Amino acid sequence: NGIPVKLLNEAQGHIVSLELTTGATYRGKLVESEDSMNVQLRDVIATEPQGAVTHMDQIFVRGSQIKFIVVPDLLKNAPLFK
Amino acid sequence: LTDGHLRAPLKHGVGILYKGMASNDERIVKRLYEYGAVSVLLISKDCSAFACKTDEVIILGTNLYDGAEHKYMPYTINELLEMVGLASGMAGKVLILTSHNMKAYYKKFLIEPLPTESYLQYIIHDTLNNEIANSIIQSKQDCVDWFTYSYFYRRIHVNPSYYGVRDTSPHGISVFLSNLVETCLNDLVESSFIEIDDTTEIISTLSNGLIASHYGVSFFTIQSFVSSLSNTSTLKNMLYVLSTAVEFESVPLRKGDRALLVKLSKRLPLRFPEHTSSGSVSFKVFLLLQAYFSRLELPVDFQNDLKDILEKVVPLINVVVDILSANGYLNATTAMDLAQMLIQGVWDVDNPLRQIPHFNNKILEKCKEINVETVYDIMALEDEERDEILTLTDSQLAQVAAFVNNYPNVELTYSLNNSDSLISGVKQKITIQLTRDVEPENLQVTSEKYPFDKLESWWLVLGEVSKKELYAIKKVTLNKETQQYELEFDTPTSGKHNLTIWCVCDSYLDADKELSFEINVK
Amino acid sequence: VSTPELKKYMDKKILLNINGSRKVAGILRGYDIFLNVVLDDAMEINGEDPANNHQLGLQTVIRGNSIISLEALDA
Amino acid sequence: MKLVNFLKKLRNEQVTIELKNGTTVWGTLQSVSPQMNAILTDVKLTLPNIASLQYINIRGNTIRQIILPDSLNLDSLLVDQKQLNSLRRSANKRPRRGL
Amino acid sequence: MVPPINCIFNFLQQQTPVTIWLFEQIGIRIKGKIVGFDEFMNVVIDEAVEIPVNVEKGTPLGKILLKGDNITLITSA
Amino acid sequence: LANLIDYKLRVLTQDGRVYIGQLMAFDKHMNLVLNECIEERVPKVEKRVLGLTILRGEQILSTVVEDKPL
Amino acid sequence: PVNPKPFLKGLVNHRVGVKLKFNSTEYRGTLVSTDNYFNLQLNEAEEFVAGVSHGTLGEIFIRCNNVLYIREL
Amino acid sequence: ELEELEEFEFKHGPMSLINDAMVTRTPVIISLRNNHKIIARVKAFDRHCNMVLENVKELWTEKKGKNVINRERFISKLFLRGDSVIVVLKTP
Amino acid sequence: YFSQLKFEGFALNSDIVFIHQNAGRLLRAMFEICLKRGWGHPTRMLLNLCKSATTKMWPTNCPLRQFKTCPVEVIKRLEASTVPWGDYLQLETPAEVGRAIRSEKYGKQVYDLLKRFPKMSVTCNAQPITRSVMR
Amino acid sequence: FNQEGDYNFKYGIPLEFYNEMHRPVHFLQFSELAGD
RNA sequence: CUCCUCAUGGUCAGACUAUGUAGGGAAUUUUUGGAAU
Repeated sequence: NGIPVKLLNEAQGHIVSLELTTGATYRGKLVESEDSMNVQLRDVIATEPQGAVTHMDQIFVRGSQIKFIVVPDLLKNAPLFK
Repeated sequence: LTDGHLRAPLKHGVGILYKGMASNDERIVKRLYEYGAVSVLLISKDCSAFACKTDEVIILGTNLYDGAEHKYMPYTINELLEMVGLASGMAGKVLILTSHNMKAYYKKFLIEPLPTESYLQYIIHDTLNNEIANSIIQSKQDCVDWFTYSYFYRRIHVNPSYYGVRDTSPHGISVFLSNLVETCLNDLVESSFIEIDDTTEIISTLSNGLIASHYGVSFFTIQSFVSSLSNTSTLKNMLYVLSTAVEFESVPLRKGDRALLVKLSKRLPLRFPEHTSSGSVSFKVFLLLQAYFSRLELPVDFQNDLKDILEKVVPLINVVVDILSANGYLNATTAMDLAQMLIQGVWDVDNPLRQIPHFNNKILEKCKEINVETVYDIMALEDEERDEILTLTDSQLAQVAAFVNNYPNVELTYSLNNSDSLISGVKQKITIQLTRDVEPENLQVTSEKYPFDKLESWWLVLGEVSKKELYAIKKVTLNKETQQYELEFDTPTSGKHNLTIWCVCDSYLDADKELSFEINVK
Repeated sequence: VSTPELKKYMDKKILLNINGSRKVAGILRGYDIFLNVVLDDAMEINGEDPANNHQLGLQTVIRGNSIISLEALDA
Repeated sequence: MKLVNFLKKLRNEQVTIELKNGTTVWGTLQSVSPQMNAILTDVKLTLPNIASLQYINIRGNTIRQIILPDSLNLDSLLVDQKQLNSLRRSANKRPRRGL
Repeated sequence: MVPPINCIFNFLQQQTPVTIWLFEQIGIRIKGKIVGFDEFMNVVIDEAVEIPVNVEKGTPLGKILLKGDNITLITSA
Repeated sequence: LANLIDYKLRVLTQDGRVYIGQLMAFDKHMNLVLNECIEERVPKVEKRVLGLTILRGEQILSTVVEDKPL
Repeated sequence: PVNPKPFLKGLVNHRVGVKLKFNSTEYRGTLVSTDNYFNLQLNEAEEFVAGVSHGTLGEIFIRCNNVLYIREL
Repeated sequence: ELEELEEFEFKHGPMSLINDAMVTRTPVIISLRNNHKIIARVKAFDRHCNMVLENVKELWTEKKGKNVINRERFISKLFLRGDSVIVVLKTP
Repeated sequence: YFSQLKFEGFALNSDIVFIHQNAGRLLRAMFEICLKRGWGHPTRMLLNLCKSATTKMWPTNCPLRQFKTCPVEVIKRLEASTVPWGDYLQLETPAEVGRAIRSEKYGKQVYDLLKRFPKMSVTCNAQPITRSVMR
Repeated sequence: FNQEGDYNFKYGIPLEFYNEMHRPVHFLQFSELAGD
């Protein structure tokens, strides 16, 4: 498995932000992250490239479609320094 | 300007000489030397047989590379002798460029005579096989008495330390010799060449030793053929088996032949088995047979090696087809096809038309233009059409005509003793009548890519296709126009049995004449 | 090959957004290792106002490689 | 065989890599990964106005093509893997030869 | 609540006319009957028609092997 | 890539956006984790502080050595 | 089941045309062979761009990944 | 055995065009995804259609403030990725 | 220098730099000279010395030192284990090598490296050609 | 050394009573003199 | 150089780590492109 996959699994239960290949940003609490980067998310606030913002309850996006994630700074401590 | 580089070196007064050259071009070089036009001539090792009398001789390098050995090896003092016979004066002058390690060896054995020895101890297995097959040696006593005639015997007495016999004495000689011959016999009985039973003692010969000894193929080569060849074997496997032999030790390689073999392998119909070694001469034999089947433009270096291979293969391929017959596999058909391909130089499926001497792409197309498939349609053709098809020189036309003439349209007919009374496990004799188009003046086989001369022969084949079982085979030399031949062959088990007879020539492809018939055995 | 854990979404009405700015709504029916989805009562939401009922009971299949994201309409 | 190995041979070579995005790269290959990820040093890079960069690592799939020096010996570099495979793959009568 | 390969198989048996949405192309969609498919979702489609939306016209294509990578959304009509 | 660890690196994305951050770890897919990562778009203009980010290896074009580690 | 691979095998030695995903190019020619990954080889090929004949290319190789579909003509 | 089957399938498949190109040292023209074309001789190839090409002449089309113009350049030693290949044409 | 001693006082270290650059030269020369002379006692020892100048170690330091990948703890353990080298070379089973080198870790690596160390099954059959010449 | 114990044997050239092979302890003590 | 697979030697209660004449890194979530304009 990937070390960043391992971190991303640690990120479960936290509030993360996600940018997809389309450019829409989904901020919310990450329920579940599979090995394939498929992520289940809660109470998501979404900002579109046009600037419009919406709210949704439960969202699940495919791994392949995710440009990148931003995860909280708490995890930066360890154990990935090694 | 044949020998594409022989021009520029020879133009400045240094000639080139090597085996495989265009002969005219070589002869021009030699004439220049005799007339004094070229004062210097560079001769490769293998051409020591071409004796160009010189006033002086230089020998540059005593080391020649062979791949098989995987290192340079110094020349035989024999080669050097044949290399010093060329020069005589005003004073005979011989320069030999040598190492320090080889100095004491050449400086002695050239000036002082050559001590002669005997290498029989290596070939004893094959030699004793041959004697047993000829049945002159009935027993082991007989063989020892036969070894009394050897130059080996005298030699082991005068210099026993060279052959590893520690005891020097009449009794010691006798014991050591009997040890050697005993070891030989164990290898032969284990390899099924012979059989030994107590009653002095009785030794008998099996089907393997028969053919091996008759064709003269070495014991080890035969043992390798036995180990690899089984039923349901393919043509590629048969060809590999052919390539792995001891007869090819005499095919030289320096580093370029092997690298070029790698580069050549892109262009070839087959692909060497992965679990054997590429550098071994076997791989080279394999690819040069590929280059014989597909007519590549070969370097003149490889032409010689191809020629050597061809000088070996015909006995070997005969052994390959016959050993499968002895093991009773109907796949000997494929071995026969391969033998045909070796005599001719073309594949079975690729094209029958290319078999006729001196055909190339363009000329083959005219055959497709007249919609000819087999060769037998060329025999029915008349002169005007032939002239239209081939516009070429007269010698080539003549060889084609000879090919057409001696390639018979022969018909396959059988006459069975009793079709009603058919008993299982009995020796059932059939009389096959064979008849030929034209009665031969001589049996010469004609092929361009196989320089050596061949006499035509035929194989009569009986077997059943589904079971892949070959029931009977016989070889015949048909000198007359019409003959009869009697196959004494045991019948199969009870019930309905398909029996298909082939008449397959050893030389010419697409000669396969078949008749299928089925009998109900009780 | 991993199987997506979609079991929580089974028999739920979801809005899939898909490549080319396409959006469809339907009840999640099947899925596979490939994320390929079967949707029943599928309704295409075209660019303007109308939606078409493409598959009411006949359902439909969407390639998981074409699936951008999936929203759960229910809880 | 695998051309990526041929790229592996290309360390310390000065090359100009055109990329799928149209970007031009000029530099000395320090290494190429089997992914065809190419790490280079002393690189001038022109996006479709050159930026000078000490080291650049490029993901292999982004590489469109790599233009090699004309001095390179392709005959020698192409034939390796076959020889390596042959190396991985790899009686009385021995001396045909005498005295 | 059935796997998509089984769904495609019932399209196969029923021989219903099938409309495929292609990838990143809204303009055209392909239509026809599924006579067979493989593991890569390549489909042999009979009496296929190209349907440009941009009233709709179309080009009759006859028998077709459509590659599965284009497939966005398989449907019935 | 292991030498680049802990360094400040500049990654160029597929869309042309420029990300800059400390390279803490990588993987086979070249998915990178970047600490204290900020985004620049046009060249400073349109710079944003993202924080700790993963980036996908499918999106990454190239990376260059920006500054020394903290 | 009649699979795309057998249909394509039966399509070998027949005049075909292949529309690529771009639709910027169609190729009409005899289908010589196709491999297990479905790359295409055509002979006597002709190129139709925008539905008009661009030119006669001849023996041509089509990368599998570009193929939208193949039809028999 | 598996290796043998792969090489053979390669020989009788569509790959035969690039195999024939390497053996005959014949020029082929490659339509690429950049809308550029490469007419060259095939020095080496790969299953991915990665290629070593010699005597490369690449031709492209450019638009300006007037009539479209074709542009071309010579690259003697060129190595090419396998995905940029749209089409490989072999011709006289 | 053979024993790998870097020094604090650098006068000695400068002299030993000189010996570093020219030592393998001089020793190798002496070896070639003895080889020309045909002397048995010096030539073998000189060959060992030349090897020691080249690879910087003694005979009693195990040849595993000149492998780049062989670790430090292992070579220390073998130096201290007082065991003939032939035995380690004869050992085949990798687990058994790890047990013999008494560290379970790295044993497989060590065995791999052994099969990468030169090992020769050598035979010779002499035989006279004539009374004076011996092949 | 073992006063009753088995050993394999071979033909060869014997070494000096004080020879590098017979004095291994000295090299570890020699390098151990400077240490590390 | 990297990841996986496999083999392996070890350790722990499948995981981790060194090594490997090993296999590999083109068919949906990453490296053999849906991009091009």
